[PDB]
Amino acid sequence: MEKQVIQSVGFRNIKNGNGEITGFQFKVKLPYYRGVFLSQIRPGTLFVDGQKIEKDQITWTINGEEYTNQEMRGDFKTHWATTKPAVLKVKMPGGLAQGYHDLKYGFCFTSSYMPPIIQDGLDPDKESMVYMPEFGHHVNERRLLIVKLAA
Amino acid sequence: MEKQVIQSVGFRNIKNGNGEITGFQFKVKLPYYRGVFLSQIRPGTLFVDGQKIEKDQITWTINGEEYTNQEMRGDFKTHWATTKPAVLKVKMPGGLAQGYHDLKYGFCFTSSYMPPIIQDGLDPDKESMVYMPEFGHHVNERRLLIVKLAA
Amino acid sequence: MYRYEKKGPKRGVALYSYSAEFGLTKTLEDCFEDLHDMGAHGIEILANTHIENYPYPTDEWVEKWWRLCDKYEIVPVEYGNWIDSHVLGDRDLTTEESVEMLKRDIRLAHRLGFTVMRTKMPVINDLLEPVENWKEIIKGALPLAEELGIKMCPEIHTPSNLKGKLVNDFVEFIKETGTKNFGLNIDFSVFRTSFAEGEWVDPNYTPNKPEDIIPLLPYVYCCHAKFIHMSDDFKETTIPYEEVVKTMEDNGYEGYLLSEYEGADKYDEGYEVGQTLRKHHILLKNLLGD
Amino acid sequence: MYRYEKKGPKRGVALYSYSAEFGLTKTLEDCFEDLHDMGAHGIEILANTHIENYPYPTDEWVEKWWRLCDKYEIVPVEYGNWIDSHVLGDRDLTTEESVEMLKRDIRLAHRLGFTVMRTKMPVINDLLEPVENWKEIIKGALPLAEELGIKMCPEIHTPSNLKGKLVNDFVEFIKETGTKNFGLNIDFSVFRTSFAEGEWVDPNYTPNKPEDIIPLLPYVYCCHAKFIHMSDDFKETTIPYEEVVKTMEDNGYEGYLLSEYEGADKYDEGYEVGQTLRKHHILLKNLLGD
Ligand SMILES: [Mn+2]
Ligand SMILES: [Mn+2]
Repeated sequence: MEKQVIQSVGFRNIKNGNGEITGFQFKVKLPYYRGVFLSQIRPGTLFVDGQKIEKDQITWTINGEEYTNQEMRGDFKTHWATTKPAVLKVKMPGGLAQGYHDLKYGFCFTSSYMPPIIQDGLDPDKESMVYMPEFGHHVNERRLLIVKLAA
Repeated sequence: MEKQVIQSVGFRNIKNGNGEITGFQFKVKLPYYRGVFLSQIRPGTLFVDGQKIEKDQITWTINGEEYTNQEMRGDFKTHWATTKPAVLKVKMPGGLAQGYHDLKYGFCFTSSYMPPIIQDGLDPDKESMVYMPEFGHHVNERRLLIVKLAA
Repeated sequence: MYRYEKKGPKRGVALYSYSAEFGLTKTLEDCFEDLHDMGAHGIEILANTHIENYPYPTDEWVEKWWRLCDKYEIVPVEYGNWIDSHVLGDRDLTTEESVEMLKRDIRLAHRLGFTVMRTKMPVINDLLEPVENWKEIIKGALPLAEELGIKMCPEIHTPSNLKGKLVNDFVEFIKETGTKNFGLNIDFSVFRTSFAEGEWVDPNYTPNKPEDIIPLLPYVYCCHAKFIHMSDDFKETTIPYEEVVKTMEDNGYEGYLLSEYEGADKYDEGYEVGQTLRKHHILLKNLLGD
Repeated sequence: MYRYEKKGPKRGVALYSYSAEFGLTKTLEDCFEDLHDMGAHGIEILANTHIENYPYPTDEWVEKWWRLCDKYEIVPVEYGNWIDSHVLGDRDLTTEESVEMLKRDIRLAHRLGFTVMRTKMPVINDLLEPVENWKEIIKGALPLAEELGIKMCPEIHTPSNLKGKLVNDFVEFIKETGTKNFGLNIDFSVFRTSFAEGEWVDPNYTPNKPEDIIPLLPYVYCCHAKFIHMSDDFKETTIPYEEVVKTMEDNGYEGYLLSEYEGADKYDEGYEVGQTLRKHHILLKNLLGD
């Protein structure tokens, strides 16, 4: 895969069955030196070209199966491997237009073996005070293209 | 693997059975957009810390099997894949000492579909006049460490 | 089996465009999904690059290949092979050795679903003409190719002109044999009009006009949509793409246009050829309609 | 099965040192061969990183693992697991859920050949003490661990002192139970004397002297050979390595010292941690003799 958290492969609009664009997807690799169970994940907020999209619009597909935030919060047995990027599916009727798009996405995960000061105040949309690169940044960005007909 | 032609993994002294260091090995990836048959390969000259070592001291292990230059020149059926670095085994009694070593190695390969001007004057130890990166450089360098007891 | 049924020219990608990534940061499946993000269905592979354990892939690998094609709606279009009768330094291959190698590649191409081969031969002069026994080689394999529904196509690219000797040699052979299984791949570099200031151009090269392709279209079975530079308006700034595509639409072309990028910057650290290809496919989708 | 029979302390590598490369530019086999270039035999893996389809690898993967161990003369030494009773946001795991998770990791560690587990637990205070039911958790798994010949070891690392409360809590438990299957992993950061000018150091941290390890050596089953900086003379410039290694040699230590590198520069573009580890192993081979 790619070094960046947001992968360039897998970014695309999602269609219906009935042909209507219902949203779009992109992939994120776990930037951690080990995998996590789904209940450790803390999804955050997406910004697409400045437009804010809250986590309740975004599902997570891991190991071929799609999970809501609530489902993930309760599942401590399904494991997310560092080599298997999650697919995030964003509800957004009509999707993204042709051309460039700037993505900013935040998420993090719990590491209960870390010192309590570090654990407390863990926020998917804000960085730790002291950056440890083996945990990655909570917030990550990427400028990517969508292939689509003209507006 | 690695972007460089000379890989960092697989660089080490070679022992005997009787315990004596007979030489050393290192790996090279084919820097070509396609694989080649062994008879297309043109091995060149090695320099280890300035010491010159000619191709008749160096065997090539591809697909788990060890080939001399002469054997390779006649074998147009065994295929060297771009994702399967060759192992070059260098005859050199006592091997390399502990610590850093500077390697410079040259090789190239035939591409008979190229224009005759380009083909003529193809030399494993000298670069083409016009660099085309999809063919790689004939000569490549790397500074690597050997783990060994003190002299 | 996914089939793509659009009438007229269709778009795709040649995996050679990923030559700096393949095996390093992209797997074969990454390339398939990269094509899928673009909505591109047609693919070109290089026999000597993209087939594990080439020349003898396992049944298990072949089934994984077909599963990938169905998973990402990829149509195997063009299979790139070399008939390298100069593979040995000390001698040329006999006609029979060359035919045996070619037939094996036709078999493998058929097994993976391809219908067009981009066949490359050793060249013997500055006109890039193939080895002198090439007709014999091709005639040795044509029955098999006809039986398996494969079309073998040498590639016409700069500096070869669409009205030059090379093209006419191939067209003459096609007319003399009557074969429906040997044809042409036109690489769009033959239409390139714009070059950078101080960029060396072969004095032998003269741009062809788009209409120059019209009399060859009965024999053109696949094309390399070569491109040099995509602007941020998603226009190609060196080749008259609108006019080339409109010419082929209006004159009955039913094959594919497979994006091919060969810029040296593919090998620069940080380059993102997938984005370059997405620009090119914005262009191609708007020109083609799908 | 490759076995490494050197008497006294032996060297190896913890794959955590490759955390910026694993899955990107290094495969598991690349790490095995990287250890082989160093002549290092002992390995530490992270359960949640290096086992495909964790927690339930296939028979086929397990056999590939054993083949790699034999091919590169790798001894599986230490297996890193987490007993994360805080895995759920809304509640703690019960003692029984934690024991079930731990026993599964002991089973998998035994199947892959490991004899030491580096077990990490959620911590509840600034002293980094484990969850309050930890003794119950460990006592739930000790029979299995004793049956399968596995030793479970929490890791002592900065700022925890070898004479502090954490260490004495573990030693007390070992003495009270009499178990031979729970012990300690000493990370060498507890001996670090040199720091950069203006580098923040925890006021609670005080370097231990090498001899401070001597009374704990009956309970130390594996060590993290942590290291900060290797000079071009292949000396470690922050920890008294000669004296630590000589202390453990002279006092009967038979386990491994597994290189662990955690510098932030692992994640810098162009960094080559394999070379850093080779420097460290020049040091370790000269201190140990093999
Ligand atoms: Mn071309
Ligand atoms: Mn440690």
